[PDB]
Amino acid sequence: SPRFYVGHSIYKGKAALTIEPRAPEFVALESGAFKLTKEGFLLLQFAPAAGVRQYDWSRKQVFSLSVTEIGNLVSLGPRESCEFFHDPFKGKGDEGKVRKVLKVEPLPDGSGRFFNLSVQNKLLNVDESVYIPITKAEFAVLISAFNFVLPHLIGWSAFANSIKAAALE
Amino acid sequence: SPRFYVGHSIYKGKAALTIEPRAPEFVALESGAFKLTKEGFLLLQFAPAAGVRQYDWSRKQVFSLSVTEIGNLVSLGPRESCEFFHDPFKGKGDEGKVRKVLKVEPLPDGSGRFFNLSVQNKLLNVDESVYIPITKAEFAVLISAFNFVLPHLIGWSAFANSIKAAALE
Amino acid sequence: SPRFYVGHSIYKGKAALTIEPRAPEFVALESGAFKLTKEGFLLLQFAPAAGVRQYDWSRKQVFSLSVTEIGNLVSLGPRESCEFFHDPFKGKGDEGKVRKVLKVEPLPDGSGRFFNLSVQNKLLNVDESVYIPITKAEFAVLISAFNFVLPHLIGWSAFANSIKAAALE
Amino acid sequence: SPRFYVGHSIYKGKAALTIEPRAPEFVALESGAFKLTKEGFLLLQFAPAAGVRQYDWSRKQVFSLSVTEIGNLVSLGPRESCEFFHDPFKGKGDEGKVRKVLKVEPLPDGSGRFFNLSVQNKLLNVDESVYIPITKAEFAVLISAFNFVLPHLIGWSAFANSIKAAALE
Repeated sequence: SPRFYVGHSIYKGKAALTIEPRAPEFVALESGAFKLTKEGFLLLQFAPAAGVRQYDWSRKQVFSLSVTEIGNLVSLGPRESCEFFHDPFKGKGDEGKVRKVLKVEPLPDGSGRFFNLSVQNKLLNVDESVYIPITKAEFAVLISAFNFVLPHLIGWSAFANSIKAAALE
Repeated sequence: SPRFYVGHSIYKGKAALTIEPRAPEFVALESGAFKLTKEGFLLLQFAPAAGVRQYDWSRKQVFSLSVTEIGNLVSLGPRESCEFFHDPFKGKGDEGKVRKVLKVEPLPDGSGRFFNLSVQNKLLNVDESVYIPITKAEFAVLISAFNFVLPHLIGWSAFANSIKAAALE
Repeated sequence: SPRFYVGHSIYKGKAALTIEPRAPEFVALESGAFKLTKEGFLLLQFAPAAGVRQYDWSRKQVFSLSVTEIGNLVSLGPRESCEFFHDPFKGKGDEGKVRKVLKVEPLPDGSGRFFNLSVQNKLLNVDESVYIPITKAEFAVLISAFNFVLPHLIGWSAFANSIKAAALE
Repeated sequence: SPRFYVGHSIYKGKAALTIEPRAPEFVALESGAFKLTKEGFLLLQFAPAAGVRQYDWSRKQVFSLSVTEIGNLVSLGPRESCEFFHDPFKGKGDEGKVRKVLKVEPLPDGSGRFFNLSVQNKLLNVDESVYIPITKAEFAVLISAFNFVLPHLIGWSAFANSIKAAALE
């Protein structure tokens, strides 16, 4: 059960993006079965360029892509955009004070996708926005990886790789 | 061989849907080999809304989606519908008294799919029908999960993950 | 390393088809590494109907679908057909005496595929031909299963599931 | 942790191509976690025909296909080409002296793809170029295998097959 850091990164002129999977959460039932209590998701980290081959991760902005949001990305038409809005303090007394918006847009010549994360603190009059262009080839890698990971994020791999053993017992 | 509860759920205004995979069944042969005697399937559970963030699972209706039916869903055209009819007491002396019909339809503006389960007891003059709208993004998650699970439901994962070991022995 | 019989079957009015995967073959090298010496394939068995819910497997005809042939099937256009020709005694002194031809054709109304296996013994003036219609939904199940199995048939799953362990050692 | 040689080969009249996966590289951290330090890739080896059913592997040329390049291949449109340029001695004092170019083109009648590797040593006035035609069916096998392997090359399979165990511990 060793930890594996396997972020997938895209490095561009003005920004970098790293994408890391996060496992679903389970709880143990009295019977000893486990129940999925939280879906997995993907953590996106965006950082602005800060120097030659260097990005300022101290100023990174993050966004947690849910299973449904991954579904949006893997089904985008060639001229379709999607936009996701998250309040990181929903529930908590800081609700409504910060909005994170991830937008994904087609590049105007068909050559790929434009990702934008904007993190907006209205009371503080600050919008921190990071853009990164993603080629069609890079986006295809994401589609493949996203389709791969979805069954794991919803816990179905746990079901899948359990068939071979349970069938014997 | 611990049990894993990993239902995938979609919660909407008037209804909820949870989808749970079910493993194929095997029997042990004299030689010690195992033979697949029943394909796996997906169990769909639909429940009508019953209160704030609450659904009446005591009034749930269920439908067992076969491998072939999953195949229908993963191959639907954008304007195509499919409809499945099941008699839950086929064979048994209650045959013909109850019909369950699952219909899947395109939403009229291209924004996703409409699922409907209708469970009809004619002798009792009752039709219990639950509808739930599924966005294009949510349906894409299902397509990915369904394509993932199909090889497991037909027992081919058992073949797949056996290659690495048998090859040695 | 127990044996698993996991044929996937399609049963129709006049014929049945069962499809069984077969593993690649390896040899052990002096160093202890293994080398893939034969790709895996799929074994198709066709049988004509012989009675109520019964097929005459004693008169079955078989065809071994190679990796490349699977590739043809998973890339067929909607109006495209493919046809494969095999001599089961190529090399052997019976070469040229028996031809097996598998043809896969679109159904004229878009509703699926028509599979035909014809096994022809010219010296004996016999053509034994079995046809089976496959719905779009059933064909979609095959496409999913075929795309799943291809990496296993070429031995890449062996590479894939070895990463997690070798990385530690 | 036995080594597996599982190159996938295509043998044609004038040339052969073999494609072998290569695992990502990890390093062990003090905590005992592992960190991915180099993505996996695919090694392509091209050899010109040298005799009946024989190819001159002593004159082979090789090209390392990155994850992003695999992404290009799996997203090619039917009339689209892609071309990759590599300097094998980038950094090293031999930088700029040798260029390897892999080009992938549609065949003019829609029947598949033309792969070309050209390895050019300008100071030596030599261009060694190997071409191999790939049918639509053979290319489909590659697309399936490439989509399969991508999540392993980026280390996400390591994440995937770790969920089942970590969840318990």
